Amino acid sequence: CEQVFIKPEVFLSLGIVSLLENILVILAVVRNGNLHSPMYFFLCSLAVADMLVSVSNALETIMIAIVHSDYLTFEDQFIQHMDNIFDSMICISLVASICNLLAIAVDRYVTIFYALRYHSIMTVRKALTLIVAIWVCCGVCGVVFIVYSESKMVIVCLITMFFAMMLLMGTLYVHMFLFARLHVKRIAALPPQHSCMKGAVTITILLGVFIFCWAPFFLHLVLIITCPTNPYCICYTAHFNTYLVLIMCNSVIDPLIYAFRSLELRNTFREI
Amino acid sequence: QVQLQESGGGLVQPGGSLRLSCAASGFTFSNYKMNWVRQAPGKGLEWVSDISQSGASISYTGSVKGRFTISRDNAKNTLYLQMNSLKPEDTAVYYCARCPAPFTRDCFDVTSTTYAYRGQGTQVTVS
Amino acid sequence: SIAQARKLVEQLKMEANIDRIKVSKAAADLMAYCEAHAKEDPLLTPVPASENPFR
Amino acid sequence: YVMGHFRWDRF
Amino acid sequence: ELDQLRQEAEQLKNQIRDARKACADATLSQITNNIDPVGRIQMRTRRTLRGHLAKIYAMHWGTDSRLLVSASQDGKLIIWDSYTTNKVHAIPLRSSWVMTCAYAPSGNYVACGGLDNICSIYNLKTREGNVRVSRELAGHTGYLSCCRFLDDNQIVTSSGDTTCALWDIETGQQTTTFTGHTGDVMSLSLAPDTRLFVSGACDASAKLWDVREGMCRQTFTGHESDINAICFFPNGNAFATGSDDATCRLFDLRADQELMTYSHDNIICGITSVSFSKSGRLLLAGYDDFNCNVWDALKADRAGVLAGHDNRVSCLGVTDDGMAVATGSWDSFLKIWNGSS
Amino acid sequence: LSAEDKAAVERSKMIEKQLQKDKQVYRATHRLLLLGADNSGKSTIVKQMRIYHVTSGIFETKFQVDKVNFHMFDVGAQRDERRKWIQCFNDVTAIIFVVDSSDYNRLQEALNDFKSIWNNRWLRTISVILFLNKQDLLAEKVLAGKSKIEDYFPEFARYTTPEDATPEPGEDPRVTRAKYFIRDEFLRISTASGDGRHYCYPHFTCSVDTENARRIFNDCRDIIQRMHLRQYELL
Ligand SMILES: [Ca+2]
Repeated sequence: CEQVFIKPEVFLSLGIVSLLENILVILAVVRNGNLHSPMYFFLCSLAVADMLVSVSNALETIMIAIVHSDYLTFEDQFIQHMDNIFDSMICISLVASICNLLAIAVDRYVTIFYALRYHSIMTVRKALTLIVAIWVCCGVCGVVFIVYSESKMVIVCLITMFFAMMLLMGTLYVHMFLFARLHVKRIAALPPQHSCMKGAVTITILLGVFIFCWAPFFLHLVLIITCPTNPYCICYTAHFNTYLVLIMCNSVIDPLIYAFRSLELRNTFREI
Repeated sequence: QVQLQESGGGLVQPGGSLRLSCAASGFTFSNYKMNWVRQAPGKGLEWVSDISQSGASISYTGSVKGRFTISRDNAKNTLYLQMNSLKPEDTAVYYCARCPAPFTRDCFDVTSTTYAYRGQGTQVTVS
Repeated sequence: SIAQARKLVEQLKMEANIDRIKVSKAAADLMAYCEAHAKEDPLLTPVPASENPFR
Repeated sequence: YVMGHFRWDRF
Repeated sequence: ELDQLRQEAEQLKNQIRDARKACADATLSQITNNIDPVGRIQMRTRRTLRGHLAKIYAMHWGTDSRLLVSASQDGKLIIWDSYTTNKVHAIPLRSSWVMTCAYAPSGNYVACGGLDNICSIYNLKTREGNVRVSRELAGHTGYLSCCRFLDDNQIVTSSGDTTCALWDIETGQQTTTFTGHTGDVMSLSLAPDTRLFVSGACDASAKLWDVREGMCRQTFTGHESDINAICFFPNGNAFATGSDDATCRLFDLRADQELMTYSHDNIICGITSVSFSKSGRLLLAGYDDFNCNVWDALKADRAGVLAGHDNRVSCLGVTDDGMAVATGSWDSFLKIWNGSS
Repeated sequence: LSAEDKAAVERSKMIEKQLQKDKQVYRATHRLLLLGADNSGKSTIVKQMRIYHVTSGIFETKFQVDKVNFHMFDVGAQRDERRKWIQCFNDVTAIIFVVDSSDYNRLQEALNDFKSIWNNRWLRTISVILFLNKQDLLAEKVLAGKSKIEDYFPEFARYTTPEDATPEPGEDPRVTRAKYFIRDEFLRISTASGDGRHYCYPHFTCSVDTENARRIFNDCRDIIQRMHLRQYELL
């Protein structure tokens, strides 16, 4: 199996589209007074994470173009030190996207299952505290992941983080769906596009986009660490760039199933 | 002024027939919901029947579903209630009432003690 | 009952007595107010942005 | 320096 | 006997109708064709004032056209300085359900009222560290809807008990009671000369009330449903009523007859607040369509739209110098609009 | 930038501090509108619920259940005309509608009032907790054998108890049939027109019952949960 290359046009196009969408989301939140609750601060944070993923990969794509082409032959030393910054940016945005997705999920769970005490335990100050804590921990982890890269435990740390934040998100959303199923059963018992089907579609999308857009990359990392010479793994590792494209397509999809599934932002976007 | 002048009424033997008519003037007749509200002697104001803007929806009460019928035409500003097979309980004053707001399915204060958009009333007596 | 209708008639007979005036000069009192105050109404003719406390 | 998109493509 | 009184009332009604239909030689549409159109009057949100938690139901400017009071269903009056978006006073209330506010011309007093059936008069200029409840006028049977000061010791109120009243503050008692409304009163507007005042109620009816005689003066019909707002023309020679049938109308008090009917086929939602600019040439009206429309009072064309609220527009008021326009809505925002050249 | 502007911004800052400290309390409470009529045990519901608590047009009862605050508003001493002041209650969590089940005369008036509440604009998102008060009176009335309910509602001779009914021990089937017939009269109006934006929760309450606060707690929980589960596109 041979290493797979893909055109830089893919990275550039996805970066532009995703940056457009996420800037649109953040402006749509800022241009509407009724939407300064804790639930939209997390959406803005997720838009920031997605746009950083996109623009970081776009800059590194343009620079791969500038280096592979003979134009402006850079010194060998420059490219390494000036790479580490872009790769740190990608790692920071990568981790922060997962952490913001889990933040949205935990907030929704608290909203449903702690329904009357929600406003007494999720003040806006607490929302911003959690947001800034997420971003600082993501930054420190990103820099210590790139700087200390060839070490073995940096990959294992990422694999554990992602699998934890996959199964936790799954449990939260399945619990919410089962509760909604129970409620719909208790609405059908009244004296006189099924709701179970609607909830199932929503949960399958929210979990399947996450899996089929992030888990290929971390499966790649597991294969890198564990099985580096058996051809049962080399053919999977051959597609690095495709997995990166999956992550950037997730950055495109995310401000479309979380921020545009609300009529408030929908009508704000329609107005603007 | 919202004027609802009523016709019909009088004394009819039990098991009789009548046609109460309420002619309306001073407002757009088509875009309103209307009702009948009767007041028996020694009793409060209660609700008999209801018809909507275009006449598609007709509703009554339990003690009326088999005898009285509600109708309305829009070209002539009139509301009709046809009464038959009456009972001694039917003897009452009758008022044709208009729901307060146009283009709404809401009828608040139709049976109120005091109401601006109500008829003066027609007496229907049954022996 | 009777007293209420009597009061209604007594107040209503006041109403048919007031000295009405024809509209063509009851609508010329207006349309002359505007012609005399159109040069001092900020919203109808906007003020220059210098002497406008709202910027 | 061997350069490429992101990192950890190999080990 | 009672039917005789009914016939007498019918005869007086017919006489009134005929006399009114006599002195109506020209409709205002015909005698305003030569008038040049207003054009298009656009306005922009110069300031937006935030701090209210719930719906805003009332809003009144002051005599200096700088400070304005606003009343919200969270039990709060705020006295904003629209020049700088500051807050000068924030008075909590005893009853969290308030539907009206005022602001005394001297600047020393504000008023509030609501479903508690009490008019609370708050004293502002005291200079010791707090804002005290100067008086609590009580005696109304239904909810208050609008109260407006004549001076520092005389207030007028309109209630849901189908009445209006003139109260003396220091005394505390009602000096006069204005009765004659079949339905509950929604809005009252005091004359520029403080000599009469007009009131419009849920029965499709508005009237003048003579303050110093306690008696009604004229009556006006023409609407199909509740009258929700009322305001005097810059002189006590007209007033505009916006009703719940999605129509505005202009009533004179010399001709004693409708003058214009502002409406559109599209408009189906009702009307909440009306006000006039300081020329009699810009009638501003809020709607339940989450927007406010500008109207001109001599041509019955829109000649202006004013949107920007996420919910029902519940307040409206121009300044005494004509420089601004405040709109309060159910989204808890106070938008101070001004035009531009 | 004088000293006057400094004092003004200090005043604005202190006032905004108070506004935030008050917003915390405001958004942490739930407001409920209590409606009914004279014959309903509404006063008894208010009075017997004054337990563990932390002229006039409005009466306000504040009660705390499991460290959650509830404000309940009873509209006393106002005219019958209600089409104007009810608009003030579009932000409440629920409308507690109390009905005399053991009246058989004014019960159609109660249905018409509830229909007006349900179909009213400005109230198309506010759920109604429906209390069918005075159950012991109904029990004794349809047990003694006078004042047949068939004569006021003719859809009763052809009504069988819904299979999902849960009679209390020591209760006749006829009491159960009437008790659920009235609930069905109300729920038929409930589900006829209103979309999934709000729901009606019925309870067979009694005047002396000592559990109404817990019911309001549970159905307010359900209301918030259903709202938020519809916003998430579940449910
Ligand atoms: Ca790289």
